[PDB]
Amino acid sequence: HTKSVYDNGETLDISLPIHPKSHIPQGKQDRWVVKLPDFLDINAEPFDPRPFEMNVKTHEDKNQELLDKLIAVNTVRWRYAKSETGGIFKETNSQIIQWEDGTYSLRVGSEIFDMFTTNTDDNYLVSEHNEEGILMTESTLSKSVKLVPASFQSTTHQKLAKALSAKQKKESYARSVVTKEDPEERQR
Amino acid sequence: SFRFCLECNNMLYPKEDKENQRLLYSCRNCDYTELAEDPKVYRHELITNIGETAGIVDDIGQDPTLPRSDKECPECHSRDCVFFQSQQRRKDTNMTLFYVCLNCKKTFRDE
Amino acid sequence: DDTITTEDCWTVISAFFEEKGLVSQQLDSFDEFMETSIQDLVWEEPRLILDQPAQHDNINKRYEIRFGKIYLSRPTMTEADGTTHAMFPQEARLRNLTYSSPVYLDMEKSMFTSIDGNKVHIGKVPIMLRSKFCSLRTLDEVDLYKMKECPYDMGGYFVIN
Amino acid sequence: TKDDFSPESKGFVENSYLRGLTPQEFFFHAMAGREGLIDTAVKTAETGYIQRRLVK
Amino acid sequence: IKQKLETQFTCLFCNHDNSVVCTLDKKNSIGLLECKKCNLSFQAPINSLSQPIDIYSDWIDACE
Amino acid sequence: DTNPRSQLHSVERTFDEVIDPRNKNRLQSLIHPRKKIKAVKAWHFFPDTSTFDQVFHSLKFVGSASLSKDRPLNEQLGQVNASILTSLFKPIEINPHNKWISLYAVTDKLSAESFRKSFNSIKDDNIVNRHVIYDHIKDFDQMFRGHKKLFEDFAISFDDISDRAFFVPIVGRLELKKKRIVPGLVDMVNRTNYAHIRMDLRNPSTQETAIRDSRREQYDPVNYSSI
Amino acid sequence: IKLYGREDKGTGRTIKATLPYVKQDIPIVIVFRALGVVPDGEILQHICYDENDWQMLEMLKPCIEEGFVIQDKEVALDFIGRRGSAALGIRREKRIQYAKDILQKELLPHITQEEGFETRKTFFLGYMVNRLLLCALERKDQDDRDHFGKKRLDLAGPLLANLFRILFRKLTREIYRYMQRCIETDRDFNLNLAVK
Amino acid sequence: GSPSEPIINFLEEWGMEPLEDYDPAQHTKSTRIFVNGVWTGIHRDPSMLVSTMRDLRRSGAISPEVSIIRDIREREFKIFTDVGRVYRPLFIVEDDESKDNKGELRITKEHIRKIQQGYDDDVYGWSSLVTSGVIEYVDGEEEETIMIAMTPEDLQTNDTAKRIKPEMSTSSHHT
Amino acid sequence: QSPWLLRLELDRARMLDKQLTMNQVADKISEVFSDDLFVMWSEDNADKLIIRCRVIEEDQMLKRIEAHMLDLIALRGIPGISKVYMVKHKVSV
Ligand SMILES: [Zn+2]
Ligand SMILES: [Zn+2]
Ligand SMILES: [Zn+2]
Repeated sequence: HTKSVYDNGETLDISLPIHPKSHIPQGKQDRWVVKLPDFLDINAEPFDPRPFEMNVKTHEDKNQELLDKLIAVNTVRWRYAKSETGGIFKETNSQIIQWEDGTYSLRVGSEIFDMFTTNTDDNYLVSEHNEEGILMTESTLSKSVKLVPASFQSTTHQKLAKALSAKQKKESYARSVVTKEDPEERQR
Repeated sequence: SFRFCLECNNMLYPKEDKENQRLLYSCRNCDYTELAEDPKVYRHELITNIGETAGIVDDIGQDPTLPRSDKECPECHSRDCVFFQSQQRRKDTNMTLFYVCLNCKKTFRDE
Repeated sequence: DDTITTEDCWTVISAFFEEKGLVSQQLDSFDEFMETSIQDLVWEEPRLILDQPAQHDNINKRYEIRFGKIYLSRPTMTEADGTTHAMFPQEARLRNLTYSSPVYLDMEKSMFTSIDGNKVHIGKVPIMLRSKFCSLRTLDEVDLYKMKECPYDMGGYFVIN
Repeated sequence: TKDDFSPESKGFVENSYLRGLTPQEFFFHAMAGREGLIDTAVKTAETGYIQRRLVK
Repeated sequence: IKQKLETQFTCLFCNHDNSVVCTLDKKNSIGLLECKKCNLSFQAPINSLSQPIDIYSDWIDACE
Repeated sequence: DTNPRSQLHSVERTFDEVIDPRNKNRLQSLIHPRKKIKAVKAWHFFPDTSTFDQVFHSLKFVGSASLSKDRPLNEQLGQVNASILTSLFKPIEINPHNKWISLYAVTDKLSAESFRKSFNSIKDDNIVNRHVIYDHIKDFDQMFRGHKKLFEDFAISFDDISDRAFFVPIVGRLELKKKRIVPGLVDMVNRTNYAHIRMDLRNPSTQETAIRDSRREQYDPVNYSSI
Repeated sequence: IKLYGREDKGTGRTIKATLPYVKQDIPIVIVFRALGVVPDGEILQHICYDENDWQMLEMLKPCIEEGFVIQDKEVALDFIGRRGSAALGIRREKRIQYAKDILQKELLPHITQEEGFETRKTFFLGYMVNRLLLCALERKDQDDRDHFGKKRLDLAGPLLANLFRILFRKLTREIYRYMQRCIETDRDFNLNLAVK
Repeated sequence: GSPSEPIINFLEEWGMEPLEDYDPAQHTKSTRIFVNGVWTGIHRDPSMLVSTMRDLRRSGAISPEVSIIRDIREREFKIFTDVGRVYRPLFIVEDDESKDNKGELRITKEHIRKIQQGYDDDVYGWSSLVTSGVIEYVDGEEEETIMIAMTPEDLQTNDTAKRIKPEMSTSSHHT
Repeated sequence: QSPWLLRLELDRARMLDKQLTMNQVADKISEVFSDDLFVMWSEDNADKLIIRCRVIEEDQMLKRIEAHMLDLIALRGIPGISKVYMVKHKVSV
């Protein structure tokens, strides 16, 4: 019988301000944590075509430029779509596809990436309140999800393979020079 | 098999009550004590056969270096199988074969 | 398709020996060394640091030097009269010279103080014959004959004295 | 293949010198010859030391 | 069984070196450090894995 | 395709080819490249507006700190439990060397259920004063690892009625291991934490709401920019 | 990682681990606790990967019994720090810092060098102890020393790299000594004279 | 010698899970993944991973002198990019069951004709053969997991002067 | 006496092969241990041949006693003679 250490009964009258949520989970407070691959990026900012066009960067290194092009075309984005009725709606370029076997897949454009789910116990999501120095829990992270390319013929996999193959091909650190006199002349 | 403490995860050593005459598993790092179910405190095997058939994996049929026979499977009666000798590598180990089917993947003998 | 005969296997082996040769491991290892290993060894410990808390008005002075790029050249020969010229392995064999090339390192000096630099010759590295840094790598068959080098010679060795 | 105890798998040469050895038999025969050379070149020093002690 | 060993430790009161002797008794789980010049005695408990360095470190911690 | 115009055209091409989840025929038209299996259901992938102001951390228990393994603790807190889903964490650090986390929960099932129901139904501007008392349970040792990139990890929540999927950023990962309190420090331990903590639910202040809206203005400026 | 004790001799079959810059061997449980995993059950979780194998658990039991005397991370690090071959008389906190240094670095350096990354080191220690137990319980033959896939060949590249590393360190020490001597005169050295 | 960073990137891309997310009780059937002797993670479908790594190496995406070893018995998957490993080349036999060319060499008379010409029909040398997937290098450690035919005549199933070949009758079939 | 029990299962086949009797083993244990240990033995006809023991914190003491018993209980034979073979010798007489 391990007796309870704390018996003072002192209590803090701390009140936390909470804001309404735009959405509420139904039936289960479950969320899936997904690791972000190198070929996928998240752009929470709304898509602005003119700054996007004006900020394209060109580098001499073909591998870095190809990697930037691949991650840019594969980046998850969203933008405001003007409805035909005059209203404004949120439009995204990313979708989730579930097959007949029950597996899930993340789709951006024509690219499809499979999801591998691993069950995790005692894993939860919390919200940090730094101004009060306490952590408030949000929900449970039951499954960990990894993103895997669907096939070899996918353009993302081929571009990644090309970039990684040609990245390690370039290796030249020492630079040649021409000696016109005896090197020891400076010393003497 | 030995159990662990449910509160501080240490080993549960057996203990005997003089007044109560009971076998109890007790953690020496706390006062936790749980009643033992069986009196088998210790067992030592001078000659053992464990690890002979315990070295089995579920993907052994994908190994191309293993020989393939046509022995009959006891469960699903397949006509293809993969055999190998004992995974234990002592000097006294027998030369008997263990067969693995390519459908049910169970280990069976020929005797 | 059609079956593969033993003559096809010998054609494949001939392709192998046409591409690689017989001393490819030596030359490839030396080329890897000269190309990257010297720079990595220099950058292993790239910062020498000397400090002096001078009190003689406390002035904490740190003196530090950084190592930069490695520069290599083709092997050269320096005569007693002071002139220099390009060296070739036959001359090194005949005159008991060493077939080696100078190595230059960029040293940058900074003078840190708190109150509270060009190519330096660091030595000569012997050059493996017929490697990427040898003079005979480029020479074709005719100039190889003019340089008194045998075209059947394969390289993969050094000329010391 | 794994777990092969047949004569050809463990170093039995069924051909003659006139007929010619197969590559596996060639390698096994080379292993045996290497054993012979090592055995001679290793036992020579022990034999010489024994002979010297006997003479002295 | 008491074990007496000559140690090369330094006394913090007399400052003489090589005048420290460690006496540990595993039966009673005790360890005694005596200074051959200062005649001071330090006592500290010892365990089954104890070594003279353990008692020396305990003495250092006690001194400060 | 290094032309910026080509990249922009590819972006609009990807944007235009989004399949409507309600369009069953177009969903069945889509075929897995390798599995050759037709699609069943679809969900839109959208970010979350109301949660970007807050800071989220993935909290995990390492080893014996598992709640399922601790059978008496699990029995006391209930064999998903609303007490676990409404627990409080209080990081207190006496010094850089010594650090731990304080865990609090609601022992009563009815109070925890009422608090969870009230918390999960916040869509209006009326919040009842639920003076819920939290009881200390156990303390654990903690370590923290930071993410170099902002959206290194993201948790996905679903919404079947709207056919959407909302994701939230993860700032860092917190790992907890069981800590055995030294008997010589229990006197200082008793003066650090508390036996009970009372939580009062109140409407957020106007200034704090404006600050949170200003923080959210980085993501969504159409519906939250100050005028 | 030595396995002391002969079959049916020497009482318990303790497992002691040799560590760099440490004068005497250390039982596996103490160093495991020093890395930062105290509970014995999780030590067995790291070492063994199948709970039904009672024989390896029985062989680990003497190590648990010997290491039961230590029960905290900090005392384990201190015990590491006493034997760390450093200067005699170092204080307890400095001993603990020295143990932390000699544990983070120079203990399996090929895995990692940064702080707070010792989980992989604990898993690798469990893997090594598992291999030692698997060989000790006659479940696998000892490793073939003469196997050619476990050998490496050093060509001109690596040999010249090792030689150049030694010579460059000598040249750097000479530059350091000349700089120290020259700062006495307090002159703006050309730096083309320090290099030999 | 080759850098190991692209290898780790490829492994993490194809579903490898790090050590911090690993529980030995839960993962009673996962495969340990080693890279240059460093245990870096685990995986639960090693077959797809080894197939993908081998296909990438045969296509030139990974350097041809990288070792890809799968120990099925010990549930390990080892990768070596170290310097100093001795290797030799071998022909590749099409081992895909779903393919029609199963049990046959990948190299054909078209490859031999291209090698003799010296160029492809819209320089063609040894490296072209290596990066086309008809030849690959194996070291001594990877040789323990492969099955090698001595001659191309061995791929398909009473003279007193001709040498005699082994029967190899212990197995009903050979792949 | 103590509640702790010590029973050991002996292989029937090798015990019969060596041509040994359970009573002989019991007398050997009794001689080497006097009355410090109470001993009982199952008869010949038993399905599994067993022989128990009882002593007259002592779990570790019983473990050490069991290890000592397994180590150095000599039933019969000359110490040092590990194995014996039968040989036929051709002798001219
Ligand atoms: Zn306990
Ligand atoms: Zn079957
Ligand atoms: Zn003194």
